[PDB]
Amino acid sequence: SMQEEDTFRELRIFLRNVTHRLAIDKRFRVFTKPVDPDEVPDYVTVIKQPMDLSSVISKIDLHKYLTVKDYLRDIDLICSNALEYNPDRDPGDRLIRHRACALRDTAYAIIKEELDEDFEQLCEEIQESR
Ligand SMILES: CC(=O)c1csc(NC(=O)[C@H]2CNCCN2CCC2CCC(F)(F)CC2)n1
Repeated sequence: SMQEEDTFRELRIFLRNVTHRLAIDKRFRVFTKPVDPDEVPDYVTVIKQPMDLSSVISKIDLHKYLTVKDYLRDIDLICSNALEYNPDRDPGDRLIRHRACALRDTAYAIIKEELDEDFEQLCEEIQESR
């Protein structure tokens, strides 16, 4: 309905705002764009399902997220991909893992602080009725 398309538009506006706040944070620059095979050859062969914040923004604009949980699944994938690709004790690996955990925790804390829980439930219920 018109009331339902209004709800999904508000969700997209909200998810764009959260994603932008993540993307301008200097800690998360490694997560803002896809990994260049020129510069990281092993990546596209260790990580079967790439994800980054530019790809999240494109999915929002393609109406691919109908619930906050669907969005957080791709945030969780950015983080779990980073932990999986950087398992070593090397300080470079520990640094990326630290930032990956901070990206995940920051997204969750923004949602917990600023999203109404009745709003997420409305999104769920509209979606389960389709
Ligand atoms: C998207 C993703 O998960 C990803 C992309 S490259 C990668 N990690 C690396 O290539 C690790 C591998 N082991 C050796 C050290 N490397 C670089 C660490 C160094 C940390 C600071 C920095 F600013 F990030 C530059 C990179 N991970």
